[PDB]
Amino acid sequence: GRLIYTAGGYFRQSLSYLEAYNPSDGTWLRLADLQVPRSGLAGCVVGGLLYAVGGRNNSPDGNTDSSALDCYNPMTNQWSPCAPMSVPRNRIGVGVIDGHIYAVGGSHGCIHHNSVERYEPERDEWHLVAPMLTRRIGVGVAVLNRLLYAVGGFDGTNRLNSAECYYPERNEWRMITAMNTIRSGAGVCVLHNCIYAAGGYDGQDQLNSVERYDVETETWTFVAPMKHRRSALGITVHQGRIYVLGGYDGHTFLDSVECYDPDTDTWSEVTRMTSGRSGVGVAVT
Ligand SMILES: CCn1nnc2c(C)c([C@@H](CC(=O)O)c3cc(C)c4c(c3)CN(C(=O)c3ccccc3)CC4)ccc21
Ligand SMILES: CCn1nnc2c(C)c([C@@H](CC(=O)O)c3cc(C)c4c(c3)CN(C(=O)c3ccccc3)CC4)ccc21
Repeated sequence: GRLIYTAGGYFRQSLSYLEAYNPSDGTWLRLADLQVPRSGLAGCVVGGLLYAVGGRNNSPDGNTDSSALDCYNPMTNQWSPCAPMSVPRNRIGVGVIDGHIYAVGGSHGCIHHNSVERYEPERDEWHLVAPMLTRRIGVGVAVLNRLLYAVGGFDGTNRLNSAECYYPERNEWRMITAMNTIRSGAGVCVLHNCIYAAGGYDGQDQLNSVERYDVETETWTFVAPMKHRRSALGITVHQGRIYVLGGYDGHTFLDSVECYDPDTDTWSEVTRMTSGRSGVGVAVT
């Protein structure tokens, strides 16, 4: 069975946890620790392997934004380092197209990147591609029909309702329809020809609203809100349902996991993580 993996995150410090949840029976497994605890990273899968990308580490000697790429093999339960990105990218978004990892935005200190770079596993090589139109940290990324979408985030001054799409065959970005809501640190994923944006932070509060972009109509419409407001949450899709994991609600680091059913337009709470955390990377394989 496929498992939902959560890597790293934040709870009083950057975290090294790697854990996997099995939807078939509701159980959690603890797996090999990340070599370097990191919050604000992103996860993805290529070839059955989990990659942990970017983020930020806390150490007694100081806090550091990360250019790291590390790969986890579920069959050996081992992490291995990969080539680093061109720049540190904390509060990064990532998506996969044609077995290549795209690292989007994020920050390095005061620098809010608009740059984007692409990793080819077979060559362990990163190279820059065309930059986004907007600098975006805390950006949510998903892939649909071999196009890469960058949704929301923070540009250094404003949290954003804008979104843009990258066309790999043209090496160009173009804006898409803006969301109804300003969101940084939203959960962004793809289900049945729509891009969902769940929760996030607007500069004032963490959100429970959820909206989705239908790729045919190019329109964003609200669906049912999550039971718990949350920003900096993990998200993925498994067997036709969205799972949101953890995050921050302004008062606590959440352990809640909710699952959205599009046919009934309902969220339900399905499990709790073994401890509350925000800023995780999540993927399924
Ligand atoms: C700008 C770059 N960046 N990226 N990520 C950043 C993070 C994770 C922080 C940290 C601090 C740091 O590691 O330095 C951070 C950020 C916030 C917003 C809070 C806490 C810690 C610690 N909190 C608590 O325990 C808490 C929360 C609720 C109730 C009780 C305790 C308070 C909220 C700062 C800067 C970062
Ligand atoms: C404090 C008010 N607040 N609430 N939620 C907040 C969020 C989403 C942000 C954005 C950045 C922004 O809009 O500038 C943001 C976006 C992401 C993806 C991450 C963090 C921060 C920092 N990371 C954390 O684990 C984290 C998040 C919140 C609290 C503690 C740790 C890592 C990941 C800022 C500020 C916010």
